[PDB]
Amino acid sequence: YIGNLITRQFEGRSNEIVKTTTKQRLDAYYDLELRNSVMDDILEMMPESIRQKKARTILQHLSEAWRCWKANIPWDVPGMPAPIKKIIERYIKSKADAWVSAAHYNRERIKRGAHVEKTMVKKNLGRLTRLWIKNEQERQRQIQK
Amino acid sequence: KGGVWTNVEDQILKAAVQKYGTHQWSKVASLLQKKTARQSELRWNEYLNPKLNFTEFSKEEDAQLLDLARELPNQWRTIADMMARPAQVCVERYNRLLESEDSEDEEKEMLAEARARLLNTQGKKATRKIRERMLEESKRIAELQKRRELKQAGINVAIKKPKKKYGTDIDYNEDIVYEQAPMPGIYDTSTEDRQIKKKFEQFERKVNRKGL
Amino acid sequence: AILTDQIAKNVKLDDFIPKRQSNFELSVPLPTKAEIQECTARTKSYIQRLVNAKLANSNNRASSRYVAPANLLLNNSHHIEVVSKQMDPLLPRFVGKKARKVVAPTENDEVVPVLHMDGGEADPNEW
Amino acid sequence: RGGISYDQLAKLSYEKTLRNLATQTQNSSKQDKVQKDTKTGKITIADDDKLVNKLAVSLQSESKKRYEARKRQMQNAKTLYGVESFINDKNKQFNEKLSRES
Amino acid sequence: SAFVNKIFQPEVAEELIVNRYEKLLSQRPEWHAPWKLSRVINGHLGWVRCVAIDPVDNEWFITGSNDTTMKVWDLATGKLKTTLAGHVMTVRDVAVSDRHPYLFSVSEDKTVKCWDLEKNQIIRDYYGHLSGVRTVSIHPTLDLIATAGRDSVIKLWDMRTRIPVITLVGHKGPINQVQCTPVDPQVVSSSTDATVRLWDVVAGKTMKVLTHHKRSVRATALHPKEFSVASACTDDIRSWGLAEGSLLTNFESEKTGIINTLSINQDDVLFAGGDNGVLSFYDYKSGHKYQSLATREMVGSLEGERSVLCSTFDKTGLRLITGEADKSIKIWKQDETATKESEPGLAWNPNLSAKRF
Amino acid sequence: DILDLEELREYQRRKRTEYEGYLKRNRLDMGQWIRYAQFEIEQHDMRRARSIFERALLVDSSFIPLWIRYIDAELKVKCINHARNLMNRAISTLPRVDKLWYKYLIVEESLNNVEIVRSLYTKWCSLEPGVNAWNSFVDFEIRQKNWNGVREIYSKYVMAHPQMQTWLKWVRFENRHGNTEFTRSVYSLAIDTVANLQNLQIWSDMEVAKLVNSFAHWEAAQQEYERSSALYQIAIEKWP
Amino acid sequence: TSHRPQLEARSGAKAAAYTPTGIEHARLLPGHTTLKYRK
Amino acid sequence: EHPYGKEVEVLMETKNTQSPQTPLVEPVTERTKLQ
Amino acid sequence: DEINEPPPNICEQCLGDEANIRMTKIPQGSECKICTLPFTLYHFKTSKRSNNIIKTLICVRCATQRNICQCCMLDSRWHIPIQLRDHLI
Ligand SMILES: [Zn+2]
Ligand SMILES: [Zn+2]
Repeated sequence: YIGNLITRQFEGRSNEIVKTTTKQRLDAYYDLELRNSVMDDILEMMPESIRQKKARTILQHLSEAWRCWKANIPWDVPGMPAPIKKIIERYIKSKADAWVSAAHYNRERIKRGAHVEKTMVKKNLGRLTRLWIKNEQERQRQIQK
Repeated sequence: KGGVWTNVEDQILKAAVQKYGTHQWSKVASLLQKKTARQSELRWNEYLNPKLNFTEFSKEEDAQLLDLARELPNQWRTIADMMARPAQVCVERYNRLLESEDSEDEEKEMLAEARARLLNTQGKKATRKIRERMLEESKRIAELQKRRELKQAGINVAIKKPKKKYGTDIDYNEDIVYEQAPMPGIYDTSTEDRQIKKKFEQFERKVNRKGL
Repeated sequence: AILTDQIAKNVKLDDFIPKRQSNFELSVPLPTKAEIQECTARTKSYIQRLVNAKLANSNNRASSRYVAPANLLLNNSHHIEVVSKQMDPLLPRFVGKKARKVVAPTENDEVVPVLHMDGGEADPNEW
Repeated sequence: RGGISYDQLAKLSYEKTLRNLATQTQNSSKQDKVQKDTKTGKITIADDDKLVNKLAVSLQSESKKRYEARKRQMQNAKTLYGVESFINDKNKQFNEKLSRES
Repeated sequence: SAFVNKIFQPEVAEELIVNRYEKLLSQRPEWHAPWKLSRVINGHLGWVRCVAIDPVDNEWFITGSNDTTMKVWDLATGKLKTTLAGHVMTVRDVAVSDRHPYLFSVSEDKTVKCWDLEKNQIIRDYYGHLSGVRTVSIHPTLDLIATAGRDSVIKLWDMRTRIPVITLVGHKGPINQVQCTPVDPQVVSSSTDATVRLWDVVAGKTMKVLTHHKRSVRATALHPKEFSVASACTDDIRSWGLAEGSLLTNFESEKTGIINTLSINQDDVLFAGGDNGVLSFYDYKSGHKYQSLATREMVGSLEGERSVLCSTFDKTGLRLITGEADKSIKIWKQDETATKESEPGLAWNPNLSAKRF
Repeated sequence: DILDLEELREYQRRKRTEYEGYLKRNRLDMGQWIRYAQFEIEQHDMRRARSIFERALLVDSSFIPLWIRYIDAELKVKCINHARNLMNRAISTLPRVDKLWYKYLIVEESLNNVEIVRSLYTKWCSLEPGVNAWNSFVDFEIRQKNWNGVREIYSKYVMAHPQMQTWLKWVRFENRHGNTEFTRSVYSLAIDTVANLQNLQIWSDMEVAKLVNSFAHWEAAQQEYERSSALYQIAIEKWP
Repeated sequence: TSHRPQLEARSGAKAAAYTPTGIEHARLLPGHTTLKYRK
Repeated sequence: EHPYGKEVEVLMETKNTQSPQTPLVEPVTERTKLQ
Repeated sequence: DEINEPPPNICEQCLGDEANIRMTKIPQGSECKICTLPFTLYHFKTSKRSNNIIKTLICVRCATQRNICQCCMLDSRWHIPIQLRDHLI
C-alpha cells in the first residue's frame, strides 16, 4: 500500500488506467458492443463511398427501433432497405433475449431475498410490467385473430 | 373547473406535438396552462390527430356498423378499431342511425409564452457557453484596443499569453505543432521552397506596415 | 517514355495476380522441424529476456524469485569498464522515471499500395 | 437513370477540363524536358513560367465559380420554401431533407 | 498452339488476360464429396459466437455464447457435459491448447481468462485490454497467447507470468481474427481496415501488409497442412501464402456478402459461413465452389437470424460444427455413398468478366 | 480587423488553439481537418499548411477529397514539384481510384508535358485498370496525332479487354481514316482470334455475329462481294 | 450536447509510447507460478 | 414436426449430464501412490 | 526498445588521454536536457584521482539527431559547437 503511494508521489499516477467492467457499467458497455456490431454489419452491406454520415442516421434507427420494441410499437420504417431491416430486427431480438433473461434472473434473486440493490428492485418492477403488458397485448391480438 | 377547449389552446397543442412528440405529455402541459397532460393526451388521441376519420357515412359503413354493434354488443373501443374511426363519433352515428326509424387578452400572453418556448431549443449548457463566448471576446476586444491606445502614446505593451492550465500545455503559435513533414519525393522541390520563403517573408513584411 | 520507372514504383501487376492459377499443385511446404526450433529458441530467449526486464524493474522484492563490463567507446583509444551503482534502497530507483505521456511520430519511408481489384457498380437508387 | 459513379464522373470531369484546355489553346492561337541529377536521385523538369500561372489561375477561378454557385444556391434554398413551421435555418434545411426523401 | 504468342508478342507471356484464362481451363478441381446435416443441437440462451474443438482427441467441443456462458458438448452423442460461467458479458473467442490442459476464453468484458481443464475453474486471468477483446490464438511451442480486440493492438501474453510481453501496433480499426503460426511470420492478424498483417514479434513490427480486400477482413483460418492462410472480406476469399505474403489464389466468393467465419479441412474443404445463412464449400487448391447450401432457421425465429457465426472442423475433418445466430449448433457431415457421378457439385465454369481468376 | 503583426500573432494562436482542440477530441471529421488546413493557407505559411494535410492523411488516407484538396493546395501556390511528388504518392497508395490518375493527367496536360502523360498512361495501362482508361488513352494520342502510337495501344487494348466492342472500336478507328490496307489487317486478326481461341468460350453467339457482319458489310463497301460472301460460309461452318 | 456515442474506440497505439509507472497491483502478484503440461 | 430432413436428430439440452467437478481432462499420474 | 539500446556517443576529448576508464551506468538516470525524457545516465572520471564527474546530459537519440556527444555536446567530427557548424555549412 505504501509502496504504491510513494511511487505515486514521486512519479505521478499512470496515464494508462483502463476501467474493468463492474455492475454499474455493465449495461453501458453492452451498449458500446451493440453499437459496434451493428456498425460493422451495415457498413459491410453498403454499396461503396460513405462511412461517417450514415452512422448517425442508421444507429438512430436502431435506438428508435429498440424503443419501439420496448413499447410494442411494430417499428415500420416506410422505405427501408430490407437487408438492413433484417439486421436491426436481428440485434433487437438479441438484445431482447438479454433483457428478458436478466428480468427472469433478477426476479428469482429478489424472491430469494439475497442482496439486491434498492435501485434494482424498481428496475425489475419496470421490466416485468413491460413484459406483463406485452403478454397482455399479445393475448388480446391472438384472441382477435 | 373542467374546462372547454378553445381554438387557441388547440393550436398550441398541435404545435407542441409537432416538436415534442406524442409521448412527452407533461412537456405539452407545461406550455398549456389550465390543462392536464392527461387531458392533452386525451384530446390528441380523440380529436386532433389528422389520421382520424371525421367524414360522411357511406352505406357500406352503415351496414358494417349495424353488423358490428349487433355482433359485438357495446364494445365501442373494439368497434372503432374495426371501423378505423374515433369512438364517440361511432357512438354518435349509431345513435343517429337508429333515429332513422322514427315514429384574447390572456390567451395571447399564453401564446406569446408558447411562441417563445417552442423557438428556444438549447438549455442551460449551450446558452451559458454562448454567454461565456461573448464575454470572452468582449474581454479580448477590450485588451486589443488598450494596446492600440497605448500605441497611440508610443508606449508598447505586448499581448499576454493565455495561462497554462496544465503542465505540458502547448503553445501552438510557438512551433510547428506535430510536424509531419511530407514524404521525401523525387521531383526536387528546391526552387519552390525558395519562392515560398521569399513570399512568406514578404507577407510578414506587409503585415507590419499596412496591416492586412 | 523519358521516365518509365519513376511512376508508382511500389505497385506492379504481379502483386495483383494469384499464383495458384498457373498450377493447382504448387507446393508451399510446411516449415521443417529444423526451422521451427531455430525460431522457437530465438523467440523464447527474446521473450524471457523481456519478462526478466519487467520483473526486475518492478518494486516488489518478491520478483527476483522468478527470474556487461566492456564496450569500446570511440575507436581503438579507450576501453571502457561499465559497472552498476549500488543504489540506496530507500531513495527511489529509476530517478528519471515518471508517469508522463508522449505522442509518437509515424516513420513512413514507403507507401503500401492498396491493391483492390475492379474499376459492377450499378446503384439501384435503393440502399 | 441513377447516380453517376465516381469512375464515370472522374472521366466526365476529365473530359470537361480537356475541352476547356483545348479552348484555351484555341483562344491563344486566335489572339496571336527532364534532367536527372547525378549526385542525388532527384529529378528536375524544365517548365515555362506560363501555364503554371495559367493552371493556378484556372483552379482558383473554378473554385470561385463553384463557391458562388453554391452561395447563390444557398440564397435560393433559404428563400424558396416557407410552408412548414421551423425554428432556424437548420430546421428548414433538415425538413428539405425529408422532402427529398419523399 | 495458342497462336497469341506468335502474333501478339508479349513481354511476359503470362500477364495477358487470355493466357491466364487458357491455363485455368486446363486444370480441373479435385472432386470432394458433398455435405449434409447430421445433428441439430439447441440449448444456449443467446447466440453462439465461438466454437473450439478439443485438440488431443475428439470427445468434446466448447461453444462460447451470447448468454455469457460456455457450454461443453460431447461430439459423439451430442449431449451436454457441463457449463462454464465467469464472464459478465458475451464470449467472443475460445481456444483450447494442445500442449497443456488450459482453455483460454475471452469476451467483450475486456477479460482474457484461462481455465484449468483439470479443475474447471478460472486460472490467473489477463489484464490490459482497453476495450472488449475478440480473439484468442494460442501459440504452439512458445506458451504465448495472442489476443486482440477493439483496441487495434495485439497483446502477446506470457502464459506463466501474466505479463503482456509484446504489443503489436499496426492497425487502424478493430481486429477481428488473429492466428498464431510457428515460424516467421508468427502472428497473422485481420482487422477492419481491410488489411492482413504478417508480423515479426522479435522486431515487433509488420513484415508484410496485405491490402487486397475491399472491406473489413472479418475471418481468417489456417490450413492444417501446406502452410497457408485464407482471409475473407465481405465478398472475396483469398488464400494467402505465408513466408512470402503472396496471393496464392482468388476464390469464387462473389455473391456471399459478409462471410462471418472460415474453416479449413485437411482434405482442402474450405468452409465459408454466410450472414445470409448460405454456407458454401470451396476446394482450397483451385478456389471453386462445389456446394452451396441454405439452413433452416428454427421452428419460429426471425429471417435475419439464419446466419452462421462461427465454425470449426474436428481433428478428423469429417465433421463441421457451426454455431449459428438461431441459438443453435448444427453438425455438418460429409455425405458418404456419393461418387464423382451422382454429385460432381457445381460445374467448373469460370468467367473472365468477373476478373477474379 | 488586424492592425499589426502582434495582433496577427495573437489571432493565429487563438484559432490554432481552437481547431486543434476539436481535432484532438475528433481524430475523424475530415471536414474539420481541411478547414484548419485551409486556414494555414490564408496565413500564407505553407510549411504549417502542408503539415495539417499530412497529419490528416495519417488518419484516413483513403479519403479522396483530402487528396484532391491538398493536391490543389500545392497547385494554387505554384508549387508544381511538391504536387508531382504528392500525386506520385496519391496513385502509389490508391491505384484503383481513377480520379487520382486523372488528376495527375490534366496538370501535365496543362503544362504541355506530353512525354510525361505518355509515361503515366503506359504505367497506368500496365495495371489493367478498365475501359475508361484506355479510351482516354486512345483519345490522348488522337490529340497528339501519333497514329503509329495509337495503333500500338489497341494492340494491347484488345489483349487487356478481349471483347468485340474493343475490337470494333479499333475498326471504327481505322474506317474513320479510310486506310484500306490496315483495316482488313485488323479484320483478319479479329476473326482469326475468335477462331483459334474458340475452345475458351469467351465470345458469345450474339457477340461473334457483330464481328462477321461488320467484316462483311465493310467488304461490300469495298466492292468485293465474293470475299464478303465467302466468309459467311466459313463462319457458318466454323460455328454451326 | 455533451452526451455522445463513440466514433472510434480508444486505441492502444497511444498507450504504447507512454512511459510506464510500475505501480504494484493486487491482481498482478505472483500466483499459479507453475504451468502444467499435457502428456 | 420434423424440423429437418428427418435424418437429422433435434435434441434440446437443459441440464448438465456430468457434474461440474468432473475434471474434463485426465490428470497425468506417472507413479502409483498408496498414501 | 528498453533491452536493445545503443552505446553512448561520447567525445575523445571528453574521455581524455588515459586508456581504461571506469564508467558507471544508471539505467534510468536523469532525463534529457533537450527532449525531457529519461535515458541511461553514464558518468565517469578522466583519471582515478580527478575531482570532476563528467555526466552524459542528453540521451542518445538527441545526440544522434544532432550528431554530438552526450557529454560536451560538441560535434563528433570537427569538434565545434552546433551553432558554428550550421553557420559553416
Ligand atoms: Zn533527448
Ligand atoms: Zn564531447
